[PDB]
Amino acid sequence: EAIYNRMRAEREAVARRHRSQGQEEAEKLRATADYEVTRTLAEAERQGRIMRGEG
Amino acid sequence: KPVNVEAVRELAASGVMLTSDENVVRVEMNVQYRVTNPEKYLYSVTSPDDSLR
Repeated sequence: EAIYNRMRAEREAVARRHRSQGQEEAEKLRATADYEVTRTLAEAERQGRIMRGEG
Repeated sequence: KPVNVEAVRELAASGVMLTSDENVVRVEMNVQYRVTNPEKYLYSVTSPDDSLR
């Protein structure tokens, strides 16, 4: 039983590593997407401010 | 005493085994053998098939 548990745990370690790598990559992609969204919104707001200033 | 020289005989050996790196594997094996010189097969070992298994 101890040997079976050891083998099962050492396989679950690899499974956990794969899942964690996937989740970390997903989080990085989400972060950069949010940064791009904020950049576009800020640029549009700046143009709007310039236009209101002209008015 | 007749001995079935020409026929091919089959044997199955299976068991849970321990590997080198402290691991456990379920392993099976098949072995196919013939019998020659039947005097040796008959007057050497009791139940030669079990001994071979």
